[PDB]
Amino acid sequence: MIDVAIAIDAESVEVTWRNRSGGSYDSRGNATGASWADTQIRAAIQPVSGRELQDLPEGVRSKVTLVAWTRSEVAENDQIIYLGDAYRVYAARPRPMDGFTRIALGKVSP
Amino acid sequence: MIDVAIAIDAESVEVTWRNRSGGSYDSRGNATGASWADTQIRAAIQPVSGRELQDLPEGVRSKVTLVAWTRSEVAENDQIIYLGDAYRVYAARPRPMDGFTRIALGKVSP
Amino acid sequence: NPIPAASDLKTRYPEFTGVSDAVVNAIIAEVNGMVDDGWEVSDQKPAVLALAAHMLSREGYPGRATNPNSFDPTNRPILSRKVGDVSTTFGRTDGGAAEGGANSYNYSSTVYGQTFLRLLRLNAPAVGLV
Amino acid sequence: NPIPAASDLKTRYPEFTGVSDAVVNAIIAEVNGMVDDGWEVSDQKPAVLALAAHMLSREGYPGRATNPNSFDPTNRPILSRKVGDVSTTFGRTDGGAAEGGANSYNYSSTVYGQTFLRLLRLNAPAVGLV
Amino acid sequence: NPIPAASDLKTRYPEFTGVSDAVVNAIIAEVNGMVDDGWEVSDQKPAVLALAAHMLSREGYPGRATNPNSFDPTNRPILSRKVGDVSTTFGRTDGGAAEGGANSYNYSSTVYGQTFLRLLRLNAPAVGLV
Amino acid sequence: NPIPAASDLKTRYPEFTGVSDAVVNAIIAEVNGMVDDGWEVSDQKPAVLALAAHMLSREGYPGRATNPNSFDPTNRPILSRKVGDVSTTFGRTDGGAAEGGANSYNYSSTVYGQTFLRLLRLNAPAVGLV
Amino acid sequence: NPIPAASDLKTRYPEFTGVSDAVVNAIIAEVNGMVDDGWEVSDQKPAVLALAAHMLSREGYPGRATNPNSFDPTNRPILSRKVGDVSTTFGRTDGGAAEGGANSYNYSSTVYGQTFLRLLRLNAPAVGLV
Repeated sequence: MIDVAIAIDAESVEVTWRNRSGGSYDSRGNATGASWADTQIRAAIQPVSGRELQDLPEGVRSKVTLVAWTRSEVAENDQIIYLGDAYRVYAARPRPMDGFTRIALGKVSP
Repeated sequence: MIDVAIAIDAESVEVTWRNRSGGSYDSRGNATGASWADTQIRAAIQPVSGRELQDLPEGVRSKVTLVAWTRSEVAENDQIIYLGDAYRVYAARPRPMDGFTRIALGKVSP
Repeated sequence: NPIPAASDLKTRYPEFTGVSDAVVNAIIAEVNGMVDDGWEVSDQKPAVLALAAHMLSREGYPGRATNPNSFDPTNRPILSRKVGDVSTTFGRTDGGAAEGGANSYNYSSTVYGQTFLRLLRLNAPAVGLV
Repeated sequence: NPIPAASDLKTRYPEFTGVSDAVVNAIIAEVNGMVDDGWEVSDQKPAVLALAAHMLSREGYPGRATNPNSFDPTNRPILSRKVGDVSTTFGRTDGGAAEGGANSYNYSSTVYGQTFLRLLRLNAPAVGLV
Repeated sequence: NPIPAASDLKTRYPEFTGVSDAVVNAIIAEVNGMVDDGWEVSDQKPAVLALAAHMLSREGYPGRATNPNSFDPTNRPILSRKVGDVSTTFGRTDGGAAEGGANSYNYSSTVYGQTFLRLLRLNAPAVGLV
Repeated sequence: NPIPAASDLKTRYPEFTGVSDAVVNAIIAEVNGMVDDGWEVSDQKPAVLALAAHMLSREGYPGRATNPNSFDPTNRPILSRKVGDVSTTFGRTDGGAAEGGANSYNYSSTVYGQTFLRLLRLNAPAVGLV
Repeated sequence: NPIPAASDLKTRYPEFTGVSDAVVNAIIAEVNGMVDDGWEVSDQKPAVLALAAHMLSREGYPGRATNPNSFDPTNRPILSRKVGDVSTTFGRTDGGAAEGGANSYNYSSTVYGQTFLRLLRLNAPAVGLV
């Protein structure tokens, strides 16, 4: 009798998964990114080295990273909207023997 | 029955939190930093690699760092006045499942 | 017990609001036998209302499971867990788990069972003659 | 017990202020039977007032849960935890958890039941003839 | 027991919907002997319905396994596991695992056998004269 | 006990200065019954003054909690803690925690209860005839 | 037992479909002696059908092993394992492993043995006169 992902249910939160399908290129060489599909989903987010300040000459900006451990299937280039801001997926470590993955998220807004 | 931050209450101290709101730029290009708000608050400060001496050609000066573990909400660019000197926040690791954060502080006075 | 209490535990025990056919017809019929008119009026309704919920929560949720389909026919307790790198540990329940029975029915598992037990001891002293 | 004490524990026990219908009608009626006129005047109101809160807090909160919906029908105690990398460990509660009962009702779990127990021992010596 | 209850546990116990021939003919015939007309009407159908599911779930799933073929002829409990680097630990079940029997049939393993046991104790007092 | 000692424990026990209505009217009324004129003059005031404080400190504070609203209806002890990466571990209190009671009222929890106990044993020898 | 049940357990116990000469002739002949006409008609076929499978599963698989040739003449249980860096731990079985026999034959190892045991206790009461 197997249930490991039952641990991810103790702490979770509603983040909007945003699955992506690629586009193509205009005859002039430009790029067209399209085909987003949204779905509310549950994750277990933890702040592994989040919100590092950067006082560049151009001003001040932060560097935010996170980890996910979600039950659904998420690829390497998708989006997850959490706490009102979008995060792009660095890298996933899927475990198909069970149902869950592990994801690195970086904040998109500069 | 959940209480984890009850550990931060064993050791604590009154530091003055100094919350910040940004400004804008003068038409000549300069900068105007304003909108501070002060509040006495309790923290649990520990000296993780504090007070490193630096004997530069210009003279002698120290390099002070600290960690906080406070219960209140502190952003990445605020101030905390402790032991008579100001400290600026490097990076926070908020844990919204509980109520507390973890902060890196660096002394401001050169 | 003139009236099998039906569709009322959803008002008494708000957490159960998923299904009603498995409750009234399938389970309440299995409880209304234990109650006897030798009890008191203040107990015949609450006691069966409690025991039905104990039987329900014995399984996953009112019918066999909650909305997720993660149900265990053996009520294995969860002793610990960790989610920074997913891990769990469970208990061992073969005949009797821990300070528990192996030849009777354990009414002291959940709170509903304890409420049924506390009423049962009150209204039904045990003594016979034959 | 001429008057079933109702809507007053919210003044006596200030932590309970969420709901009132599940308190006065759904639980107090289940407690005001244990109290008898053979008790003393100083106990009849406080004893029932305490036992009602014991029954309430035995479940999650006045009705079945607090504002967040995280209630456990088996009261599993939390022994330890850690929040640098989230982890928890619970106890085992199958019939009797630890120095607890498995065939009676354990009145000595929360403070409220302990108050009720200390009054019950004072006012109700147990001795019979039949 | 005039009617061997057949093909109805799938309605009574919704988790069993995979196979029917191994249920009605191969197992129900093995359980409808334990039931006797000396029981009450409210128990004869539910008791056998529960014991059949107990026998089914004692093995992997209705016939010998679930859709994946990972069945253990010795029911070894899983105490813990970890998926950052796959690891599991099992229990030991040689004659009796933990608070379990080794010379009788342990009816108190799953919920279904516990229901059957609690009915059997109610309906069948054991006393003889020969 | 001609005079229920009221609003005086704030002078006797300085730590309690938060609320006075919950003390004099709600709690002192619950203690002044245990004291009897068969005691000694030097004990009737201090003993009740101590027992009221024991009852107060049994809850979070004077009224149900201190200024922060972090109160536990179960007096779970804190065995260890760590603040370099926040962690705590608690005790297990179900019927009796450790060298503690499960069917009586434990007067030996805090110091105030021990003071009440030491006066009670002195002034009230236990012997009857009926 | 007029008819030694042969080549039928492959239909009763689907997991065994490898070899049939080692089953019918080599093993079933070793079981059909224990069954007696003093049993009941509903048991003489299922009981031997179960005991033959218990004897088969006592060894690796119907004949001495499964398709891989990894068989252990001592039924050493596997307590834990790890595959991020291969490791296993086994149990100790010398005279009796854990809650197991050392001078009798343990029928409570697998489920098939428990089924044989539960039928045996039912049909064969033990009493003699000589």
